[PDB]
Amino acid sequence: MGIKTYKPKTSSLRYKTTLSFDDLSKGNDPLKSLTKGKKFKSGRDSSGRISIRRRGGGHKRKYRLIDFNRRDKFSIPARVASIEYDPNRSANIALLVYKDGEKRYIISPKGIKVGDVLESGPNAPIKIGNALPLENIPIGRTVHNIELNVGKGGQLIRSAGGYAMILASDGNYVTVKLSSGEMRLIFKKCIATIGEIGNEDYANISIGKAGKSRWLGRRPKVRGVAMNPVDHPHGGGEGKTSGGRHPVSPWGQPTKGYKTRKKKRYSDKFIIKRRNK
Amino acid sequence: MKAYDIIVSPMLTEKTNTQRESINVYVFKVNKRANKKEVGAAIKELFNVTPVSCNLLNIKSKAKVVVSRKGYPIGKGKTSSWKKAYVYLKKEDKIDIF
Amino acid sequence: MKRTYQPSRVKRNRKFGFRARMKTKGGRLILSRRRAKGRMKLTVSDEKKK
RNA sequence: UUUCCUGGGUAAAGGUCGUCUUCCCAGGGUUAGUCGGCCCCUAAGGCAAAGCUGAAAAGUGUAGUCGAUGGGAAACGGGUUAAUAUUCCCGUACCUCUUAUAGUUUCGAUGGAGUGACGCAUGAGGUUAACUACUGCUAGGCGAUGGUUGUCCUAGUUUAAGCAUUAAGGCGAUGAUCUUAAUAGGAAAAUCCGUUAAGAGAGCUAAGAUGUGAUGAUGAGUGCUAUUUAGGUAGCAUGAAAUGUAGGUAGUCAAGGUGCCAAGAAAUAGCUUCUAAGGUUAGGCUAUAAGGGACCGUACCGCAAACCGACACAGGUAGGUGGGAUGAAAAUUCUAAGGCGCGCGAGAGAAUCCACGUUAAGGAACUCUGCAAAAUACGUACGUAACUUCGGGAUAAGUACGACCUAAGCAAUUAGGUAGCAUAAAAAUGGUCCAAACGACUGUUUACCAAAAACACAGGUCUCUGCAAAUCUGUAAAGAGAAGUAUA
RNA sequence: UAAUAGAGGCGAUACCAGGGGAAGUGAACCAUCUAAGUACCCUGAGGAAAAGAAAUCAAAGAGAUUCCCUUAGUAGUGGCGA
Repeated sequence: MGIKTYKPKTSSLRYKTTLSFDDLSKGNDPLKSLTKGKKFKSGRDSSGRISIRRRGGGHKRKYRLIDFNRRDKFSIPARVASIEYDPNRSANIALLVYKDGEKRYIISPKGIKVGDVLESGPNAPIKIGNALPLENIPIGRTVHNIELNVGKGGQLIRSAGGYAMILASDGNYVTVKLSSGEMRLIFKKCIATIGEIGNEDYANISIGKAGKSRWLGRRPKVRGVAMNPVDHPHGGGEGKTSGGRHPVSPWGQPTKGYKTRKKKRYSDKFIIKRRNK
Repeated sequence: MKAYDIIVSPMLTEKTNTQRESINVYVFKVNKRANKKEVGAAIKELFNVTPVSCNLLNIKSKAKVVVSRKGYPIGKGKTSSWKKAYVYLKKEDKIDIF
Repeated sequence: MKRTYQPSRVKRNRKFGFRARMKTKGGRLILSRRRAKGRMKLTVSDEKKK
């Protein structure tokens, strides 16, 4: 992968770095039969209010129909056609062309190249890119795109540069260390993809200026001490207060250390040891 | 609507007179519910001649200001709108009733 | 100075038209009230503007 | 929304007057298969049987249906009226269908597929209306005052859609159309599967140019008649005078080429194509002649006394045209076409009020403060520091040249000569330097006394969140988060 | 789907039944209380609606419901305050 830096010809370029797209089959337009135009979200809901703040108008982008659920294509080999840039997620997307003529997108793992043959199912070889139920993957491998309920698709780790570590297997369950670091039990019949996700320099980037942050669809963040007490519990800044109060969210919920996970959730059985600060 | 509820009355105006004299065009007041086809059919039935084409216009209502018995504006009255038809005949054809 | 009444027409008819009034409960109450008072103009659709 | 045109009128309205008017009264005026709609399509979004949730009203929400500021069959030039014209007329075309004929041969969905289908920046190049430079051809003049029958003066020298010919360039030979053989999609297919074996295959797109359109129209003018303010203006007739060279812009080729990351609408429409239930003149296709164009808008104002501001208001109002000279330029000044001379005037110039011009000597002594003015200003060369994140600072600072004629020179400039107080002679067009405080910076903010040291910002840390995630709106369902997944 | 029958909306800025249900105020503050089941909203009807032929009253022996007169500003109730 790589990082491309810029000479400081303006005061904004001094700390701008972007990725280098050398590990990408470039010059590419998405497959017309898999992408549809879409709005930009900006965080408003059906009622029309703002439910999530500070999300705004970035660059217009199309949506690429990914496939995290390769189950209905077991035993059928496919060919890697190209590795493409996806604006809707960090990771890159590989275009698989199946032997029966159907084409699909997947998350591009780390180290695959055009022309590779990929296979899914219990019988598939243990090779980067293959999707197999957790039964069949040997202890000690690194997988990604983990399915949580049979038939749902990959709902666990998916972002650029991530991977999960298989630790142990027992009964109906497999112990998996997730990228946040907790150890969680997974039902042994769900599928997963072998190998890490490529594009691991995605977060080594220094954005460089407020404009690019606006391109990424992120409106400005207004602190709480810049508010008035009607606006935010921290307001009242007659000469730079610090809130005069233990830190809280704009709705009074404590924020420095308060644990917001429900105390009696349904999945508590399947969490061995939570993540670490 | 019979061909008699279609054609209301002709128009005798300077413009229509010169047009009729020069390019053989006849102008009628027709009913607001007519259209090109039954205006042509009505012309045929009434004057036994088939028109090459017909053009229709919608003339809007002219507004007037109404003043009291003493006289000062108290509202806006209006004339009735109507529909005007230009009818084009063949150079040998004529309509005699005029 | 650009000011308070930039006069559109699609906005006028869509927001304040007769169908927009009938479309909900409060609009029908508006119509009943104006009928009772005997207004000469019930909605902005009496101004023939499309 | 009649304010448009014609005729008539001056209660009122017009900041005066009025025979006048956008004011009043009467009549007249808006003609479409090609323009804009309607219609067939979808985006944002609205509504919504079912389902789900709520004392009620209703709230969510799938199949569906609406919703342009977008995508979709088709026309241009000239003339005419007191007012309408890509609508009427003249001239010449185009697109859709209904019936019928003659050659026919696979047609038929609200279903499938292809196309439709798109970003920013940036050259360079091909052609070109407008526009001036010249030659010529035509029409008028030869000028109250020195010189002007010449290398004179002024003006015109125009003309579309469509059609036929060919084709600058670009994309193309790593494959664009096609020909089989196999077939794990969802109706099942001879299409798409573009997936895979061959191997036959280079054409496609395209501004523009010529001819036709066009012996037509237009036409500076010229000729009869009336009229006249003695100047032209009203009609009627007539009138190739280059479809010349060279330069050349804004468009267009171009949704091009080449780079870059922030990775750049949808469509069930249109176009093309595939078939099921079905059809085998039942059609579909290629022509050919016959005729069918729906319904609505069309006047007038539209940088303004007709829209929005209570007004005949120093304000605002999208887009396309944007002549000539100067110039890098849409800057500045002047000016052609065209449109106007702001809907109270006329005398007098006292003080004074507001806005400007110039000034002896001194040059901030004024004042809270160099506030305001003055000054600097352009092009081409010379020469540029401390400091620095090595990019800057920097147009640093400072200074020279600039007109006219002749000669050199591709130009920029060089030399000589001439003239003035002044030669970037008008207007437009940086004042600079040193030091300190705050904020890094470009930006944002109290519409209507605060534009800043405030907010935002890239960057940093802490902490929460394992996905029917945290969080938020609601009594809920539900939605956002997210068609995302701790590099979030 | 078919067959019929009945509903939809308006009126009456009135009356009636049911559901939801305030506050300006008074208590010389105010929170219980008051205003008040009033204003308003919503769903239903009618010519009236509602109620109605005792598993009732209440210490008299009466005999469905409803509306007037009295009991009576009494019995009670109330930060026993208003």
